[PDB]
Amino acid sequence: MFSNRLPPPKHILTDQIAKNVKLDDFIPKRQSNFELSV
Amino acid sequence: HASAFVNKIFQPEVAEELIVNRYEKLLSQRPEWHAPWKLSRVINGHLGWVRCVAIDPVDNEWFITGSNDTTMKVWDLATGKLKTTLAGHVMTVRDVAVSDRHPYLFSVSEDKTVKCWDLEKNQIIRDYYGHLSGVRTVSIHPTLDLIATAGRDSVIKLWDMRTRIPVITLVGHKGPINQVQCTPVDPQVVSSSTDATVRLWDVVAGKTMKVLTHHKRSVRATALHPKEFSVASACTDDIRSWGLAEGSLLTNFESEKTGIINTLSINQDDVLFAGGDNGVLSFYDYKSGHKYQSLATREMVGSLEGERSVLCSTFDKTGLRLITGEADKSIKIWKQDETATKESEPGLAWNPNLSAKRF
Amino acid sequence: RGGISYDQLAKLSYEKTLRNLATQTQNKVQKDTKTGKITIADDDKLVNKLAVSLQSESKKRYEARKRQMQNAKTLYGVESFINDKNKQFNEKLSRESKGSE
Amino acid sequence: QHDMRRARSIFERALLVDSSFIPLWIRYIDAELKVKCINHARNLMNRAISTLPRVDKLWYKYLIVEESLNNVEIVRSLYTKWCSLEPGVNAWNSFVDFEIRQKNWNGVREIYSKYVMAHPQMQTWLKWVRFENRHGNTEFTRSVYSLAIDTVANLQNLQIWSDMEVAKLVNSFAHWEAAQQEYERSSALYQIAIEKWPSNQLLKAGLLDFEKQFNSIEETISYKRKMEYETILSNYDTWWLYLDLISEFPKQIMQTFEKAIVDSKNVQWKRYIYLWMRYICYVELESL
Repeated sequence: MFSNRLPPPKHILTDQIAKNVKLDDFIPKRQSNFELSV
Repeated sequence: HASAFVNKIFQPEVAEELIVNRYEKLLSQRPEWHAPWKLSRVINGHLGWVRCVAIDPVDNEWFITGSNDTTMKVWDLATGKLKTTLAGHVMTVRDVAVSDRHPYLFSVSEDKTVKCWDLEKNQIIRDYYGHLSGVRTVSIHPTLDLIATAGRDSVIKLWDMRTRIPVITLVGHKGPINQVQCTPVDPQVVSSSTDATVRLWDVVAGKTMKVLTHHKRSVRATALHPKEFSVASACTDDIRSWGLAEGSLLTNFESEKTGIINTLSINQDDVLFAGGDNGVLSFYDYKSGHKYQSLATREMVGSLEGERSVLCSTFDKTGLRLITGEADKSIKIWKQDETATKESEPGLAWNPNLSAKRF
Repeated sequence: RGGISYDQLAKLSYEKTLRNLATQTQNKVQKDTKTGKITIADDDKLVNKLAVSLQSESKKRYEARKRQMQNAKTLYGVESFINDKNKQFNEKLSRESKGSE
Repeated sequence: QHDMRRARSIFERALLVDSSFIPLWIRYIDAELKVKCINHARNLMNRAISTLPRVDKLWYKYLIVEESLNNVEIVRSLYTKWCSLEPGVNAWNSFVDFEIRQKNWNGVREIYSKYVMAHPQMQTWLKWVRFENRHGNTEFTRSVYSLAIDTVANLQNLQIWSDMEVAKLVNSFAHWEAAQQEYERSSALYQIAIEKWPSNQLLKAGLLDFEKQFNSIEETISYKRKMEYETILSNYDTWWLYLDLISEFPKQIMQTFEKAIVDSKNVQWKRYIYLWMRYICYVELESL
């Protein structure tokens, strides 16, 4: 914590827009762990 | 630790979703060490560009290469000497492939033809017919007596090998196909055209299992990994690795500011070569993506500056020897440099960049 | 400033159109589970204004290009030509060679 | 010809040849809209942004159309999905501007709370700073500053931020606390930030600018050493050695003078003669 070293002051259709595109098709799977059993 | 500090305060719904987590994991992840490469011998003897090279998949004693003077040549691997020459195309030879089940050399060319050479008598046995323009690609099926060829025709033809009938034609792309790889289980043909897609084909049904649209430009080179059941696809600076049988994105390779990548190759112990059109040949770890060596091919005596570019490459069967053929009509062999250890030649020190948002 | 990208010209066009929409403003959802179709209940007005806005904007841009054609067709001070298309080609060569060196 | 079905079939056949071409998508959306067929264009803009999600103009087209019909829930949902795909800062600044124009003051904090994680730089934290100074309390802006600075001090094991960027953050914290009459907290802040990072000299210059604006000999020594490094990089160095020996302690000045005597073709030889003469005179004032 950097802040505690300071003194105190004295004064509906959302899921329907694009169902085909998802975030997790962008992230590589061997990014997090290497040595993955493919 | 620090990710606990981020996760308890910012509270992502999925911890994998947030970018500081996906960047802290890569710094803690620590890739593997590989040895640096060097030049071993250089072999002259063609009268045009060395467009394509193939290796003996059994005995590892010779490597054949086709070229731009419309002749293929079988060179001795160990000594570098020229054993023999093969003519039979009238325009240049785009790709060669030697079978491992039968003594057959299937050569492909730009004059719209596909031929089958016997290696027991060194003659042409079987000619194949049906491509509207010049084929640029041969793979051979691992267990089923097929040929898969492709060109500017925008289709993949899967030739029977006995009756030489174009049995199955895969109609999917929107441009010439640059690479076709054959695969023994149900993503059986994996191709890559110049409309920035890579397709995984169901050859029994006739349709596509999955289209991979991640690249931005033409995919010029692909490679199968010998011990992994995964594929690597190259682009104009975008090398990715893909799993087969699902179609995942397994890893992105830090491959920026390298130019047009002509060829790829994959060693047994997770090395990935990627020779470029700017004469730069760069070596990657496969599981990580880290580029640990870059080299430049000094071209020739009275050559040009544009005439240095690796147009084709392969690895040895034992894997410790790289064979490239450059645009300066010459054949160059690269070597693992057995002396160096982890402390002597470390690499490029693994500093992944949060900027470019690709890691 | 030079050439501008597409991701930036897109935002500048969006912001100009919203600025226009604010000055123009100055002067539900039903899911049928039988088919799956969504009917959004929009008013008849603000559809007419959208259509007339697009029509008037396209006519304005069209007339601006039409007047630019005549004012670029009067000025003969470029180079010697033999038809109407050579004049445009020679003006293209002037525009590239003046900017290059 | 007022035949809309043939025009639709022609535009679809036109897309099958070339889907990468954006003016064709825009004409077909406009050709739906001008004849007042809004649902056809909604289906079409859906198919456009789901076909090519990395194209900015298509999302902005669908946002214009839903604004022009006054459908604010749809525009919020569209920017929610559009921000969900990690787009880039134009999309985020558009959404914070949308939620400013709707005067939902509570929601803009949620947008910035995701936007400081989608893009970590100090320019995004400082944008949320300036919003909290304009439309928030002193306490919210104070908590936002604290949430900035503790994450900056924590996450240096990743090394996202450079030195000038951290210095810009700390200078903003300090000058705002000085505007809020908390001088003790500001000076203590510079103490802790100098303690945390020793080598960020931009932060030290910010400290000295604050203390001169609101000690002296250490400032002269630090500015003289910085100007000496700058004049060694420029070359000059003799006046640097003189100002260092006037400032110094003096053993380092003597060893640096010996290094400058090593560092010593007309003005070159003249400066060499002057430097060797001054070094020999300073040695003679203090045989071999």
